[PDB]
Amino acid sequence: HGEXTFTSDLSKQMEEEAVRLFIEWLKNG
Amino acid sequence: QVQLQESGGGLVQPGGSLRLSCAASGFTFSNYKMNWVRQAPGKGLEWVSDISQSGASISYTGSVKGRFTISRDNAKNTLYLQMNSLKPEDTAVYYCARCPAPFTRDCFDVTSTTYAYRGQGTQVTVSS
Amino acid sequence: TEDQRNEEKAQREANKKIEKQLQKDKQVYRATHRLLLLGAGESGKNTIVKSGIFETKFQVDKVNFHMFDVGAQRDERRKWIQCFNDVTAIIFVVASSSYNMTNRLQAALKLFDSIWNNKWLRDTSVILFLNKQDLLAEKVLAGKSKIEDYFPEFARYTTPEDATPEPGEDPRVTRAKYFIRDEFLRISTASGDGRHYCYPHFTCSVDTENIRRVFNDCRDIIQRMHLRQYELL
Amino acid sequence: QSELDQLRQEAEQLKNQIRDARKACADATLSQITNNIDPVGRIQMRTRRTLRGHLAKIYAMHWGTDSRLLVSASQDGKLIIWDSYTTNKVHAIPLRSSWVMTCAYAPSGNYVACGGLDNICSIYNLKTREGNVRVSRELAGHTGYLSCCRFLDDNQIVTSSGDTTCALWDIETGQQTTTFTGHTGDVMSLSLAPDTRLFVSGACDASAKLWDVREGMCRQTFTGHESDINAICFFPNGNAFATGSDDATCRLFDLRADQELMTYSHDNIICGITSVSFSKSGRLLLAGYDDFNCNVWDALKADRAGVLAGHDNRVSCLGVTDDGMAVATGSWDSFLKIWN
Amino acid sequence: NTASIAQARKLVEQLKMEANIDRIKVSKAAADLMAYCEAHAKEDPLLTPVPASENPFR
Amino acid sequence: SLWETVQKWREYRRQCQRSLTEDPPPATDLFCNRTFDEYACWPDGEPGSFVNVSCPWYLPWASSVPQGHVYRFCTAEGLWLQKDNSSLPWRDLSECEEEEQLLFLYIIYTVGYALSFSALVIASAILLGFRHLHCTRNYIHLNLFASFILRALSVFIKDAALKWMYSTAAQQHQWDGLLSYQDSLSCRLVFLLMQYCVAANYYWLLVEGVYLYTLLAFSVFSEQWIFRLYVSIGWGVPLLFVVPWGIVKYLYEDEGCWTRNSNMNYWLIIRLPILFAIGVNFLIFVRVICIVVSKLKANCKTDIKCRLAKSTLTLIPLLGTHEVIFAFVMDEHARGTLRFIKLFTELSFTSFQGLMVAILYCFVNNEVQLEFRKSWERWRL
Repeated sequence: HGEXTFTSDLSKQMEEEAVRLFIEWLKNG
Repeated sequence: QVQLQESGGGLVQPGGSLRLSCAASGFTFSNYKMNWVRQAPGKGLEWVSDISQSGASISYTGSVKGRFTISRDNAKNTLYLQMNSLKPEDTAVYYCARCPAPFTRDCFDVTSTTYAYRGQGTQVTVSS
Repeated sequence: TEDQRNEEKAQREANKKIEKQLQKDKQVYRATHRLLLLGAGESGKNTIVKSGIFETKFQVDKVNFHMFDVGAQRDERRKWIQCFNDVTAIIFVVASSSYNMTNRLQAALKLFDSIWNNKWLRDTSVILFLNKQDLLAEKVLAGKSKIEDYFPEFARYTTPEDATPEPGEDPRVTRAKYFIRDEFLRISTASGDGRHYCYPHFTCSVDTENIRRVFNDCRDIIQRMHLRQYELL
Repeated sequence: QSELDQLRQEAEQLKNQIRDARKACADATLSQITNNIDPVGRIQMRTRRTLRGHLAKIYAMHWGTDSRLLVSASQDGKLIIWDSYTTNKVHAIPLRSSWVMTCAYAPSGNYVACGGLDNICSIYNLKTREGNVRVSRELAGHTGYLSCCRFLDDNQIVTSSGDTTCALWDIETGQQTTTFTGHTGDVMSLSLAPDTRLFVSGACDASAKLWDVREGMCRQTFTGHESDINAICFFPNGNAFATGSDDATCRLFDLRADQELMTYSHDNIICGITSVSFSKSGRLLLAGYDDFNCNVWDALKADRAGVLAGHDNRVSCLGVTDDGMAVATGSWDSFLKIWN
Repeated sequence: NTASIAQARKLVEQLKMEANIDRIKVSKAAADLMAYCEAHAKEDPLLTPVPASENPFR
Repeated sequence: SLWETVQKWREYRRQCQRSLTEDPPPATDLFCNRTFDEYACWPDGEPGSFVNVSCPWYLPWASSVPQGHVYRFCTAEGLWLQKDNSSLPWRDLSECEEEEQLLFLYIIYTVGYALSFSALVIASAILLGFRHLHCTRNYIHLNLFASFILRALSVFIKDAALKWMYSTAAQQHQWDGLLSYQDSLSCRLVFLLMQYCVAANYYWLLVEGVYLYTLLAFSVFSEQWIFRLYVSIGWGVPLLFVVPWGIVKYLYEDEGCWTRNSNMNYWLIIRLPILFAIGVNFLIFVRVICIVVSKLKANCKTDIKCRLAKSTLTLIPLLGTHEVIFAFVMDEHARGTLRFIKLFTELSFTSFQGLMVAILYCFVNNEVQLEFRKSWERWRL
């Protein structure tokens, strides 16, 4: 259904953004 | 009480004209739908014509259509049946019947063998 | 108040037992369709069937039908007709061939009109049985009796396009049948408004499909009511 | 016929004489005598109970003499005796004929009677010898539907029928002992006098007749209504009665003055009355209507006092308890409501 | 017909029987009704709503 | 995943610490002051020359790209070129370096679900308040209203939980705290409840359709018996595939608070029954429209089309047949703009479906308006 798929897509995007930001955190210290 | 007198019936030649009047008393005339019924000699009662409360909706039986006209005067509490072309088959006692209830479209028992709110009737004889 | 509590418990038990019986009574009542068989005694109504009221129970397609006809009652109907406001349908039986012998068909027409416009019957559908077609056929074919004598409209009337006459049926017979049907239909359509409906049927008193016609008309009535409740119709 | 014509002329003369006698006895009207009486004010009655359990519409109900138990008749072929105090069902009698139009509770409380389109008044004994309510007696003399029935006592009951007659029955022998004839229309209702020596009946000829129970003759005939009379009820005094008619009016008739006392009508009311009943004191006239409401009327004045506006369909019956505590209304929505 | 003449005779007989009765004045009957309503006002629960203490339905 | 990268980076840091303990230069006093940077581990290179170090493998993309190497230049004195006008080690990470639609969708269905929830609680109050409206049809409508309300509430709760799952404090604990809201069991039950509410709403739309299709063409039945069966179908049946889905998610693929459908086979445990309900309800819709058009034909032509359109439009929210348009467009195949249109139409129609159902079956209902008029009339008297 639509809700499931939308939540999965949003969670995947948020996971990728969090990974990128954590990598950015390592650069600063 | 609810009382109805018919007048004007009498002997008339075939093809002649006659007028029936119905004097009503004991009820509000304008709230009721009126009827005309006749009883042929030795045979049952048959509905002839009726007129609505305001005098707008008028219906006739097929046999008299185009010959009889029904009229009411609310001010004078009088019902009329003007006759134009009589036939020997029109010989019957003509009763002025009233619908049982006011402000009602339906009208059930005006042709019953024993029905109140119906006058004594006037005899119309057509012969030569 | 111990005796009061005991009698209250007994009363509550009796009420529970009565309601338990009333549940199954309700189940039986809702599964049954009630029909008022109304018509003149000379209209073939009695032959269709085979105290002030007679009851006959017949089951069609595992559906229970309860049809009541009028017994020892006076001809004044405006009071006891109100008892049948909640019936599934009123089966009206009319003698089609009796258009000359008293204007009997005109009296049936007036009775149908007063039924249609009664305030308490405004939600009740009418299954119309224009009975005695095998007599109307011979009446029209013989030509000794003219419908135009009692209904001047029959001169200018033309057979409707949607007519579906049976094979081997004379055009005059079909025109007479459809004129008689259209009189009742003209009464029906004046004040229908979708609250109740009429189901004309050309019928003979010996027809074996009459129960099937009643079943189909009742099923249509129930479906229309259910669709009205959902505001689909 | 000259004989018929002269008989009708003589009847007209007698009617005229009665009319002038009644006019001579009409020195003043009840409305202009009760001017100085203070109005009853606004009567605000509330629904105290709602009895549910009937599958179809209710035609009749009748209070018990104890003002607690009432019986109701429904077109689903059920007689239910209710305990109005606790709303519990005491009995649920299945009816042989589903088309019941009247029900009566015996003053002794040991019997109920019902009848309808089957033309039969069936007597059930509530004080069952074995435990189950059964048919005690079937009265099968009428040739028209029963519209009302009232016990005079055990072993005596008066019924009104659609064959334009009222009858008095002996329940033990199941035979009519007296037949009351004279009405030209269906007799729709009857009301017993408090002493049970007389009873009035309203018929579909727009007339009401006062009968002598001991002597089957008719004593007085009351006119003034314009359409069928659906309901009738004695004044608690016993010297007057009220009628409900399809002409959307209620009227009060005095026995000794032999004429109408006053009319209870409103311009906004255009529907007939199905049931009438007086309060314990007779100061209020309660009338059920086709427009789903009950109107409470000042009896001595013409003022409408209040309205009972709870029912969702036609109000078919109402009755007031013997002690005057509560009024119950049956309706075509299959509910009985108790009002205080 | 014999049926109609018989019912006409019955109607005439009934009207004769009802015509010869004694009728009191309408004012007197109204006064008696007013007196009964006044003398029983305090015994009518519907006229004067009794408090909930002695109502079996409140 | 953030978690796996966290342990990969910490094991890389442990390896760097071990290598610093076993430093290749035994403190020659000429080697560069090698330090363990937070991003990459660099040893002591030759003083006065640039040193190239491969980018660390814990990066999700640089693991498969060993070509990108971070080059740092060290002076003969052990120092590095100043960065940002400060004494900071030199670093060159350019060699291994590497939303609006979803926000709009979120706004749209949040607004729609809020309006639907408000209208549905008002409609439930109206239907329950009037005693004359109590019937099997209205009981099933009330159950459908409750299912829609529960779905909207679950959507609000899961959106809040998604916000909590990625709050700045929440990700803060991810690499150092090691315990956050994601590891909590309450986050799993939030999305399990969301799945159950969605399935229950779909099966209550199916129950609406089945009850209508039993009223039409299916004779008579024990009304009290079927109502219990209908309640069981509406509520209990979704438990028969949501709970096994939860068990499968717990045993296998237990990560991300059960929010991501990495394995579509496990995601088929919930989609297939919902698709079956949608298909059966679409067949019921077809049959009911056929019955309606036959009834209209039995009774002008241009008025028939308008009446048929009004009935079909009104029947769509009650049966939820708008899902049939994109129901068979599978997740695995929807990509690009097709996926966006599918998600947009589904979310926007479902969010406002509760509002439309409430309006159509409570507010414009003839019986409800009649009850309101009667109640107003009683107030005047």
